[PDB]
Amino acid sequence: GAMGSMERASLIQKAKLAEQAERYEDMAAFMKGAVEKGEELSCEERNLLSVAYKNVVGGQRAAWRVLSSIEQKSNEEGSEEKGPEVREYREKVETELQGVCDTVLGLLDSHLIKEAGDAESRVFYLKMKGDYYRYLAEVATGDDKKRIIDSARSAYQEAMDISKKEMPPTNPIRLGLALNFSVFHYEIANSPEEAISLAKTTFDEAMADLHTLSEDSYKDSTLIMQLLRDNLTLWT
Amino acid sequence: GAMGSMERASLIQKAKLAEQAERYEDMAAFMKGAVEKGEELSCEERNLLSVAYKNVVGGQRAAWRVLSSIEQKSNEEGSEEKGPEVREYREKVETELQGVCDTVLGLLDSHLIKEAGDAESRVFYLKMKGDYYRYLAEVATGDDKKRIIDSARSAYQEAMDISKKEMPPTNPIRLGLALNFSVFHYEIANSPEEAISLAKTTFDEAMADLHTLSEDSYKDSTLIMQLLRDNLTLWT
Amino acid sequence: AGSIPGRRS
Amino acid sequence: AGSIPGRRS
Repeated sequence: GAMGSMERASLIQKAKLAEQAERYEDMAAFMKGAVEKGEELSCEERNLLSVAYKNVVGGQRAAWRVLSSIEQKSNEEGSEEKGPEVREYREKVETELQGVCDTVLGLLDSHLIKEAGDAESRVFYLKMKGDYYRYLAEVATGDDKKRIIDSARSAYQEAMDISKKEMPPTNPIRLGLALNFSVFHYEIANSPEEAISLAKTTFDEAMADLHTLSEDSYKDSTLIMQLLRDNLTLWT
Repeated sequence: GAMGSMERASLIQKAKLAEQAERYEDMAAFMKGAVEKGEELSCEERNLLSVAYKNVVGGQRAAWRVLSSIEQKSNEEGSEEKGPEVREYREKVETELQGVCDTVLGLLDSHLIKEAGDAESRVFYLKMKGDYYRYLAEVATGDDKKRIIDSARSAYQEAMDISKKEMPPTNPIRLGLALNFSVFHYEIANSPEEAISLAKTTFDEAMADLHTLSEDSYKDSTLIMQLLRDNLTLWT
Repeated sequence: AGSIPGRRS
Repeated sequence: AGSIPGRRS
């Protein structure tokens, strides 16, 4: 890999610079290089990996949705035939998005998850696995769509099981996992009632645990609780 | 080139889709492919070329300024030595930015400018030449900095001479050229008085010509006049 | 609905 | 100071 000659610490340092410069493709490449050094990632390093790829795939997802909308309009009654270009370009962006998801999933499988023993690392990576299968499910339309959805579900479920056994209900990783799994249920799995129930129960169990927290931990947890509430307001 | 197999019209169509999707690197690649078909560009196509590369180089310039600022702080009295990484990464972004500028300048030289006979196309391309030499001057520090600055100046001056002879003082191309050449004087050439005088005279000569314009042309011209005024307010 | 934004460290 | 923004067609 092109980062094979760069020191691990230099890759980390440059990932932080790339974030400051809003160079998220660079940030992701630096973090991929750091993962490929083979050592486990610290909490901060896991977060840099996630931020980098979240920004990259976020731009691709936004572009894909714009193009998909144009493509759908072109296939409406009365719409002038414009040739293959919209489909081709949507397919181009889709393939690139799938490539990024495959890259992230590949890092998780080789070998971040299998070396992650602590709940905070293991839940974090399993949540990420669910998230990137979810992004693949957003664009899937073929014979593997059901399997992609099931892969997302399975990763989220394993993360949930660990999080409930090993983390307090206010833990921000646990909360963000629940939030994202609820979005999976609503947007991917056609299960809005499961989505609502999960968000509700998560919010309520966190509320009851806030009294145990410092001021700074309280801020961290309540921020994510508000996202759960925002979704519940949209969905109900 | 990778766009050599795609129809000119399909490249244009996809450049417009890429803009909608905020995929400016794609947009630039599509427009480069269109230029390389060898035909002259229409007014709309010239604007797509410019928007695409302006967005690409804009991201690079913003990143370069962030990194350069960090690098300058690291070289202050009392700053902990952190190794070569900041310089290396600033250099990486700088080299990429220079590559984009060289690509644009190469399209202008082979062969957009030499085929551009009408004032609207020729001034547009010569302004672009000045702009991309200006972006090269922003990062230049070596023995060619003076020549880069002079190349920007010369392109802007040829554009100015044509614009004054062939376009009314409210023409938006003429106005944007004057605006950018004034920025060149202020930011690159260490000539704030020339910058102020040019912006003033441009604004005043445009104001006196507004009475000739339709409502829509008036909106176009006054928008750029306001940019001239904004700079004058900052500079005086 | 929104997932975790997750775009800033 | 600002040059022409130029980032939207």
